[PDB]
Amino acid sequence: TNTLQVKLLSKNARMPERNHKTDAGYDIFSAETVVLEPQEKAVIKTDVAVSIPEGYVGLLTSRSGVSSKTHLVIETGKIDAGFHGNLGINIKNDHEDDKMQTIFLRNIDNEKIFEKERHLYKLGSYRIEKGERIAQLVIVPIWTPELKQVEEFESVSERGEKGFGSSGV
Amino acid sequence: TNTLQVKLLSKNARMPERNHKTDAGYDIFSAETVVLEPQEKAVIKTDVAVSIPEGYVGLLTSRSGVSSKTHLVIETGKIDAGFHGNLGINIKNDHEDDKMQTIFLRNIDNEKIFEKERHLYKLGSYRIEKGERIAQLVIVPIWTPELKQVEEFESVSERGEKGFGSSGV
Amino acid sequence: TNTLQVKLLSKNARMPERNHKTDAGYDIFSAETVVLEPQEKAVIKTDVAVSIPEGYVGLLTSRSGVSSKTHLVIETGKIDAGFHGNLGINIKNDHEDDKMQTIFLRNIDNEKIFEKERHLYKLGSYRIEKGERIAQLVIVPIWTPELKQVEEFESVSERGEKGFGSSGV
Ligand SMILES: O=c1ccn([C@H]2C[C@H](O)[C@@H](COP(=O)(O)NP(=O)(O)OP(=O)(O)O)O2)c(=O)[nH]1
Ligand SMILES: O=c1ccn([C@H]2C[C@H](O)[C@@H](COP(=O)(O)NP(=O)(O)OP(=O)(O)O)O2)c(=O)[nH]1
Ligand SMILES: O=c1ccn([C@H]2C[C@H](O)[C@@H](COP(=O)(O)NP(=O)(O)OP(=O)(O)O)O2)c(=O)[nH]1
Ligand SMILES: [Mg+2]
Ligand SMILES: [Mg+2]
Ligand SMILES: [Mg+2]
Ligand code: NI
Ligand code: NI
Ligand code: NI
Ligand code: NI
Repeated sequence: TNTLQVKLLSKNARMPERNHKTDAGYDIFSAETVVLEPQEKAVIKTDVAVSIPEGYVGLLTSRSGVSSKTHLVIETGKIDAGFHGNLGINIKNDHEDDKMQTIFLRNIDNEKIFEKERHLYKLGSYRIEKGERIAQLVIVPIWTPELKQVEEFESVSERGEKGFGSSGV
Repeated sequence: TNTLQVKLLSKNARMPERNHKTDAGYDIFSAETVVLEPQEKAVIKTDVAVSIPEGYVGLLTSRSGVSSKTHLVIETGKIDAGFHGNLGINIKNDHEDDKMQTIFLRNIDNEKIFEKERHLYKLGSYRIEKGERIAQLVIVPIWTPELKQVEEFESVSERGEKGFGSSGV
Repeated sequence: TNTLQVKLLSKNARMPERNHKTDAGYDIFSAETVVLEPQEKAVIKTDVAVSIPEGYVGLLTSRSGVSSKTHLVIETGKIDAGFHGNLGINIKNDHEDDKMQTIFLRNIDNEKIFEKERHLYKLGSYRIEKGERIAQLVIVPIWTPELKQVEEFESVSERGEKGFGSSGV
């Protein structure tokens, strides 16, 4: 089967979309408008549910555009096969709280939003509007075998136990 | 073969466990109790070694529960095939050091731990107990081809060189 | 085909290299020498272009050595199939700006670099030299199906809607 079951949970939800024909992931739309202060953490609702078949995992991960330009950090979520719940974007405004005020909010383009109302926000605060693409869903196959406890492994590897920068830099 | 060789390195080690029948990763137990101050970095030992077969990679990655609730950031580790060493959780308490004291430590549920002894900890400090699931192991297949230097690619793509938010937002 | 098309864009570019025979990723060399202050963000050029075939994604991701030892955080980039552009390492010096001076820069080994010239740098500043391996490219297969809007999914899963630490910890 070359089909994925996607369910829209609300009117605020929008169906994921792939950018180019040969692209890896389906861009994820935010279902809610959230303002994030420096160091603030949140799980942004997408109101989108998927039925990933067995033997596959969905990687709910950040986009290079938003991530490189803004301080919004998204933890790559491992969407289990059969997770029929509301996909949540595990997010954090990783900007430092230097404790000085500003009068502008910052959009996902790192640009200061222009508004007629006068407000005092914390510096580094971001606004994410409903319907904006802040994430993407890359679905990769997995290998889930039966685990086996052993005293020692049947063969020696060229790597051995070497890791964490054992080679040069 | 539908079997993975797992070796326990100590009595503090516990064998990885999959939550649901169709889930993606095997939950990783911590083999040591560590207290992490704000901004502090560590590599937490699991005392668990795996023999991943050739053509596959293990993704030693964070769990959504711990990551969304706490300031503990785990870098997704790429466990090479044949790495027979001690799996280390590349971790950081990404909480800001605002330089004010507290009398409670915070567990992996972001709750303040109750204890009879009186101590002064830094605000944002986390305690990770031995035997607690803070990570998971998702094993995905890989494609390792022979690299080839070319003057130019044989075909043009619809994407071209476009990237880093070349589409909208 | 067991071949990947790699193009070098400049004399500063170096072709990716795999550490061990059975390793997952090809180590990525930096094409430029960059000094990163605390909290500073950048996209480091590699001057290396790849032609990943359809049905695969490249994961431009951090190395365990550099990541665990330094404050340099690299966001795992999802290199689309047919992205013929300059691979950019989405990086950030996630070290806290505590606003105190130092006279040494810090290399990717977290060691203070010795130099005859006297300068005042910010504490937590890192220097990344041209030709140093700070990243790696792990290529995994993907599953890009045709999406389908449904009122409800055809079957019930044992997981259901449970997530974000629904099991224990
Ligand atoms: O979080 C991690 C990451 C890696 N590892 C192990 C698995 C892997 O085989 C090894 C190093 O992986 P990488 O090649 O990705 N990092 P690095 O290039 O720094 O190590 P080396 O120089 O030995 O390849 O360390 C962990 O135990 N935990
Ligand atoms: O770290 C990275 C991430 C991506 N890239 C490249 C590869 C990919 O094909 C392209 C953008 O990938 P994404 O679609 O995941 N991010 P975004 O949606 O912001 O870019 P676009 O809008 O062009 O799709 O940039 C890098 O060179 N380095
Ligand atoms: O960013 C995310 C991450 C996960 N999820 C969903 C998908 C997955 O099936 C579920 C939890 O995934 P994990 O098993 O990796 N984390 P955790 O172990 O904390 O949840 P549980 O205890 O329920 O397994 O939550 C999201 O919606 N967004
Ligand atoms: Mg995109
Ligand atoms: Mg789990
Ligand atoms: Mg390496
Ligand atoms: Ni800034
Ligand atoms: Ni930070
Ligand atoms: Ni807090
Ligand atoms: Ni330090």
